Amino acid sequence: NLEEEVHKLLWELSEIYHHHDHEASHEALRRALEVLKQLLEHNNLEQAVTLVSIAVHVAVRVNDEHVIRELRHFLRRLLKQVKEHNNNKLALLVMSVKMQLDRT
Amino acid sequence: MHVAQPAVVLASSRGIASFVCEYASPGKATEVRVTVLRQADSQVTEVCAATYMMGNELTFLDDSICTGTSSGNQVNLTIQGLRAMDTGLYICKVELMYPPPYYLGIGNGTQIYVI
Repeated sequence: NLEEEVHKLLWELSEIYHHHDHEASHEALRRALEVLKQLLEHNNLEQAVTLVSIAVHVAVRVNDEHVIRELRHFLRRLLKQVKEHNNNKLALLVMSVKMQLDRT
Repeated sequence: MHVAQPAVVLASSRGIASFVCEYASPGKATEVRVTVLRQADSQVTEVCAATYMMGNELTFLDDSICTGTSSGNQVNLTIQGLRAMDTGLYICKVELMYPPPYYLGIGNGTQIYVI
């Protein structure tokens, strides 16, 4: 049940962020990528915007260039889909995540 | 998560705008990160960002342009040094970082007008 997978990751990534935890991040980030990947395919953007947001926070601090690069690509697809539904809030939401990700 | 802010705000004769941004904090959270984005016209920039503990003053990263105070589930942000060019929609993004889980909420934005 994807909806729960996000629910666990939003808990886990928050504990990782606060706990500055470098290698719990690695596997949690990899799970996040795929959960985010599944959320894109099924057009569930509100989970995708929340999940990617905190995931980017963990990615930058831990400095996983692989995850950052993968997140650079997902953020671009995510933005595109959001624009096509004309959801300005979600676009502002995605772009602010893009800004911190784009150059840190 | 719902975030509320005034529809329109006018900068004083000395471009200092003040507006309150209220977030429906699930119960009570500890680490809150507030980000102010400016949208004008289709251009999106990050005006300021601060991580603060729910009831304290706001420790800003830029430590410029923006000052803020927090009281419960709401924060009063004060932006200085505004010129007419800086007129635009100032939107509040609020994140609950700790304790888990993470939450995210965006307002619909405050139209600030500078003379």
